[PDB]
Amino acid sequence: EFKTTPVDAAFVEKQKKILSLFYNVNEISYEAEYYKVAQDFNIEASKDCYTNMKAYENFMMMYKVGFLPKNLEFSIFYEKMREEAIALFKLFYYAKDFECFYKTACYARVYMNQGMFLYAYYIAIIQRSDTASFVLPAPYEAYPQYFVNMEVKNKMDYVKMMDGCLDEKICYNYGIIKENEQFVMYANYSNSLTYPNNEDRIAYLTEDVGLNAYYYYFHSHLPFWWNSGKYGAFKERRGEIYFFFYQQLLARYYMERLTNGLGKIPEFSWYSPLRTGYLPPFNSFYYPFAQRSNDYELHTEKNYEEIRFLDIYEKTFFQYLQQGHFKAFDKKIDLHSSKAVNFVGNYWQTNADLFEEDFLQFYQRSYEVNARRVLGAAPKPFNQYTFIPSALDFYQTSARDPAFYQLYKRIVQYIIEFKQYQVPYTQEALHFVGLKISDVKVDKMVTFFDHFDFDAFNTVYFSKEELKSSPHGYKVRQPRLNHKPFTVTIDIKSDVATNAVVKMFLGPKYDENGFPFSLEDNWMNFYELDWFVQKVNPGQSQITRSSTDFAFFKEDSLPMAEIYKLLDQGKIPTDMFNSSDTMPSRLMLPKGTYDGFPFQLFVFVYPYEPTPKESEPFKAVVPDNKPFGYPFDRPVLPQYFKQPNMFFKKVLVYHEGELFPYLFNIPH
Amino acid sequence: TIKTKNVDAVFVEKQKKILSFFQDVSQLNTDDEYYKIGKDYDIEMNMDNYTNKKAVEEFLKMYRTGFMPKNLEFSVFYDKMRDEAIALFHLFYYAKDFETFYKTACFARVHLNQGQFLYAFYIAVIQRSDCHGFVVPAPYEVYPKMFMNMEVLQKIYVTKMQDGLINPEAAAKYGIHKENDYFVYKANYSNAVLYNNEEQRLTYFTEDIGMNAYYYYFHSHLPFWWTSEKYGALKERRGEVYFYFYQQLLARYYFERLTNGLGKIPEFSWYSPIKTGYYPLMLTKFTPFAQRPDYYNLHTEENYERVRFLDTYEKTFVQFLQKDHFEAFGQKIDFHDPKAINFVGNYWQDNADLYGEEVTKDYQRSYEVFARRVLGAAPMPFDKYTFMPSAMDFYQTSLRDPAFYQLYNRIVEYIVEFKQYLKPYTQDKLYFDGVKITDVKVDKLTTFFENFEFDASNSVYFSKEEIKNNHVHDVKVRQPRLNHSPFNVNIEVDSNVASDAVVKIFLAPKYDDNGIPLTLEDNWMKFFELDWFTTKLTAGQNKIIRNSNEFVIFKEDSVPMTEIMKMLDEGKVPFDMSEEFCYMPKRLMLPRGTEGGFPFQLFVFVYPFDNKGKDLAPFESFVLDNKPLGFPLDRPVVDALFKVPNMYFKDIFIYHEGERFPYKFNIPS
Ligand SMILES: *[C@@H]1O[C@H](CO)[C@@H](O[C@@H]2O[C@H](CO)[C@@H](O[C@@H]3O[C@H](CO)[C@@H](O)[C@H](O[C@H]4O[C@H](CO)[C@@H](O)[C@H](O)[C@@H]4O[C@@H]4O[C@H](CO)[C@@H](O)[C@H](O)[C@@H]4O)[C@@H]3O)[C@H](O)[C@H]2NC(C)=O)[C@H](O)[C@H]1NC(C)=O
Ligand SMILES: *[C@@H]1O[C@H](CO)[C@@H](O[C@@H]2O[C@H](CO)[C@@H](O[C@@H]3O[C@H](CO[C@H]4O[C@H](CO)[C@@H](O)[C@H](O)[C@@H]4O)[C@@H](O)[C@H](O[C@@H]4O[C@H](CO)[C@@H](O)[C@H](O)[C@@H]4O)[C@@H]3O)[C@H](O)[C@H]2NC(C)=O)[C@H](O)[C@H]1NC(C)=O
Repeated sequence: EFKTTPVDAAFVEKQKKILSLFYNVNEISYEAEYYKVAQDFNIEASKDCYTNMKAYENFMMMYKVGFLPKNLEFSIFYEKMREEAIALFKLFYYAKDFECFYKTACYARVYMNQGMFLYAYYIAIIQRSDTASFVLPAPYEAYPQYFVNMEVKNKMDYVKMMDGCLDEKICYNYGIIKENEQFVMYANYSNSLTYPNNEDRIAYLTEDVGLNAYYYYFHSHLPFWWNSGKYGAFKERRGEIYFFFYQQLLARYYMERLTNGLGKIPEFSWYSPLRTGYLPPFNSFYYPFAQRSNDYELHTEKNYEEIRFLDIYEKTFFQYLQQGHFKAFDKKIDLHSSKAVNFVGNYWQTNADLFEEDFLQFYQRSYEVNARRVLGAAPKPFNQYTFIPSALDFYQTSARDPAFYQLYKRIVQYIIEFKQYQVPYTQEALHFVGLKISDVKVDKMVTFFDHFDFDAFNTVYFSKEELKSSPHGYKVRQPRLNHKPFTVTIDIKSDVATNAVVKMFLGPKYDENGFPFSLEDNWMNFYELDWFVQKVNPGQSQITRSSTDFAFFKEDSLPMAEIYKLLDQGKIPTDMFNSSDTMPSRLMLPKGTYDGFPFQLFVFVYPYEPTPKESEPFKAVVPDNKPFGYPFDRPVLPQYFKQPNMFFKKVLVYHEGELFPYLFNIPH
Repeated sequence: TIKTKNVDAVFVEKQKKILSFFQDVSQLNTDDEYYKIGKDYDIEMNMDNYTNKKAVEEFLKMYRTGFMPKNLEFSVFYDKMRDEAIALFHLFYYAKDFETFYKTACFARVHLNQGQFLYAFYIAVIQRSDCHGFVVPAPYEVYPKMFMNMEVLQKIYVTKMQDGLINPEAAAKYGIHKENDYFVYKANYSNAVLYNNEEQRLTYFTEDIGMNAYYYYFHSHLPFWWTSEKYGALKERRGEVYFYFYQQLLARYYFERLTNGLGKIPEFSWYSPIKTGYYPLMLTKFTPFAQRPDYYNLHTEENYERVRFLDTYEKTFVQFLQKDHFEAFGQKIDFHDPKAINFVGNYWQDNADLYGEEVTKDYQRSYEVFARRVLGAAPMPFDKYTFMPSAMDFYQTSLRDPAFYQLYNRIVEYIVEFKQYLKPYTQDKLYFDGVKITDVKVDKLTTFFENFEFDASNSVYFSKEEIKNNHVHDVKVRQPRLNHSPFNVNIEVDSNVASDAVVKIFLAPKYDDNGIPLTLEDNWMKFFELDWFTTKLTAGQNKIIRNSNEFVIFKEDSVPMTEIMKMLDEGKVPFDMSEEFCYMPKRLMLPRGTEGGFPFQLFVFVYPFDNKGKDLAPFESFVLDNKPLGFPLDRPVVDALFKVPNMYFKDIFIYHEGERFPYKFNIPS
């Protein structure tokens, strides 16, 4: 069903080598290539495999000491682990060419903590300019322990131990099936036993594998601990990107709330109990994931110190706001400019750019890191290498915890407070002389659930014999949200002839009241659907635009088994290649109602100014000097959003078939 | 050196049949005889094979509505689950004879939930009079999931999926060895990986597989939900047993505190947060156990109703105390009567005898059940069959939770309050005419850790082939457990007139935390009973010698069920598994010593064995005396009116040899 890209022979050889490191991630095949290359790899005598000598020797000092042991949980939020992951990434990134890169990777895949390897290896592939174009397995196929609820994981573990189904018919009743000599396990989203509250209404978005992958992808595309100088001109906009990402995400998430009768994201206080608990079905074969009960007191003895830190980190920000202008971190900052937006984002992410340095240093403490440690509820790590995990310890599980949206809602609000310093758009900056939208029409917008498979073979262990054949075929089936394709047609009257930018946004039409939202208090609640350039004709014309073409949404990842078959034909999937860090299509729309749920479609047309000729860290970076989210990057005066080149359309989002996903997983 | 006992081929056959139910407990060998029987067994048709018409019909009405399904976790603390468990218990218990019992169990094994089955089966075997003398294996061999952390379990799982080791020497680094055709896994206590409060000092005790198995035996010998009518004499003494069991357990535990420098069991309030959390490292095939963080507020919205219940339950008692004499539960109770201890204990356990009924009913809300739920910190059950387990939903795991000891300390203390209504014994009742203890001498008391293995095979799933060939016993867990060297006690007594006598041995602390000597007035409930016996006194001077391993209140380790098969081939069964099932393990007799020698005291009481007007032989071969349990420390004492010539307090010191720390035994080199 998917867009393909023709791909030559050199590429296929390289892509295959790359993907082969993601097979049976959790054990070592004594007969696989990677193993022999790892053994043949004298790390000692090959300084000249690397661009950077310092990076080489740095890693060696560390490696003579010792790294995180195999099998333990890896998380980039713990200091010593991060420093080790960064050293290994430096190695991957400074590899002279693809050969040295492969060897290093084989070496690491054999002698190192697998989680740490996967983390570093992912990022390296995305960042190395000679690997820029190659494809990666979806995060749920590489780390399926972070995307599988415990019940399913155990069902698989016991099937492996049994060497298959004793009796097909008991198995069937447990949602276990044979298909083409592969096992398929049906999976429910977790019940009130996992979210002991209203937030369980939404488990089908928060547990969704696309959504969690998406977040993992956004991190790997530009990690907080790294410099953004590789993207040149983009560096001046890093904080802008950080805001936009969370604002969009939270806007999307709030829409799911509204359709499930849920309202505003609750606000919290470090000095008070947090209402909404989280109980994850995940474990690290050592500790189960830390639970957070309902009405959990954040301010208990073990958190006194971290809360102190988080409290000033926030209040320092308030003091910025109060002072208008001030020196911070070298700079003299004036909150009336855009060198400001960037700073503000960088401030809140304590990323490398905030310090003007290449990598985060040992001792520069992160607000997000401690926010997450406090909200995560875990007892304090036992030592350097051993912590008790929580959902907030990983990019791939973060989106599962209600507290995650509460934490980012807090940051995003503080940025909105800053945005009140920004001067609002005027009639002249928004009006498109001689152009008018006369109508917008939209096809029926319909959501629904349907089944989706992935290979979870990575959390299953195989024998020496089986390993010789690199084995898979442990598939998880899950209902996932989705929508039917639709067309937006825009009608435009115009006087003369230029390229135009067409932008589409989705916003709520009413609050939980039933009361119309006014733009003043809604601009933050619009998420972008699309961006494209158009040749405008004199007079009357119609722009037709299908959802399947929307610039900010991707098709589903193919599993490796399918990737391998495409590669066999000279093909790869475009979206996994050209745009992995984009949200999946199926999640484009929030679950509707049979009824039809009322939202609004915002259609913007403005003149196109041919600019930037760049090299993109995200697909959110479109070749335009306008802000991200423009014209909804800042406070609005509602009376300038009546230009003829704007159209707000009421749309209703329908739903079809079963409303509850669990009815998709019932036996006979 | 295992105390043996000889048996006939009729026994061996029944015994092999009983034991068959404990093999591969989570699976069916559709080849085994138990299957053929089980599959086709018609219960309605066999109604005439049961002592109780209506228990069969009650069961069959229950069974047609449907029982708890397979695989889900069973716990007796939930209404619908209990009632199914009891319903099945009755069926087992009223089976005409062994044949009927056996066929019935076959059916239950094939068709019912396995924790439900096992729970009922276990009790049935202890309860059926025609099964007295039979052996059941160790609860840790039956429910190995309950007796081990996630870490070991995952290693075990990993090894089964790979069908062995990819790398012998990497396995060794993980504490995984192959000896013979067995996989041995070393295992640490949870503090080697988790130290979230001071209570983690005691995990060699609270995680001890023996201690936990002990509590499950205690529950199984007399379930709270069942009358004790079957034990005759014990009925008017049930409450006293309940108190005595906890009082003892808590004295023993408190001792482990002192040697680890931790002092008194902390008090709590239903209205305040509780300090010490518990972070279970145990896995349910369906879910993780619930965690209680430190400073958990007991009184949050979800508990408002449960706490109103606990509070009135407590206050009603404070009112009984204030009233002294009153009619409760259709009985006039008087608090100056020592026999009121029956009612007191029954009231706190909310057991069937409190109501004078066969089986407790749903609407008779239990205090312990609701304390366990409140302290368990779980979210509310999803439905009748689906709950989030905590250590306290199971007898096998309760001792792992510091909050367990705080709960029962709480209840014991309230009982101590009532004890204040009892008159302290005078000189006259305690004085042995013409008998005097002149000396007591003890051999060095030393503790040490030594490795212990058990069959963990039930935690693992085998293939159809492996189930056929019966290679189903190959997983052992190696774990250091506390132990002690054998030691003697010499009692030297003078008596002018020959006569029969009881000798009693008690262990106690010597100092509080401030290092002030224990007065008896305050500390009579911190005495732990080591031994009960009788001897013949003669005119003149006698020497009485008693070895620690003749101590009646303790037993040897169970042997693995595999070794029981070896022995049954010779016509033998290990004695301590048969009639000493539910005593504490000997190895845990003494608290872990210190290397300088920790100060305790030994109390030795000698009094006349007059006749045996009334003696316990029903549940416990315990008080062959008209004497209260823990006599003479069963009520408040007066230092001055207490000491007589036939008592001796001796200062004793508890040593430790070898490694102080269990984890030191699991280091690979
Ligand atoms: C129960 O609980 C206790 C306490 O937690 C556990 O005890 C710990 O056991 C550890 C071993 O699993 C032990 O770590 C070793 O310490 C020794 C002595 O210093 C080291 O020699 C070992 O280092 C090797 O492994 C490292 C990573 O795994 C490597 O970084 C390192 O390279 C090294 O390998 C060797 O060194 C050479 C490098 O030049 C290499 O070429 C060569 O081939 C070697 O392989 C471990 O660090 C802990 O110290 C110990 N803790 C304590 C306090 O004693 C126990 O394991 C738990 N038991 C069970 C069964 O779970
Ligand atoms: C994902 O989540 C969904 C929802 O929780 C879950 O669906 C549930 O599945 C169970 C079985 O898997 C299902 O119940 C089975 O239910 C059927 C239907 O029974 C109906 O008719 C009854 C009268 O005849 C009536 O009393 C019921 O209320 C119902 O309308 C029933 O035939 C089965 O009966 C039992 O079989 C078991 C075998 O284990 C025996 O223990 C027992 O003695 C009975 O003979 C059985 O109960 C249930 O209804 C579904 N829940 C809902 C809300 O629809 C999925 O299974 C789960 N899927 C996966 C893959 O995880």
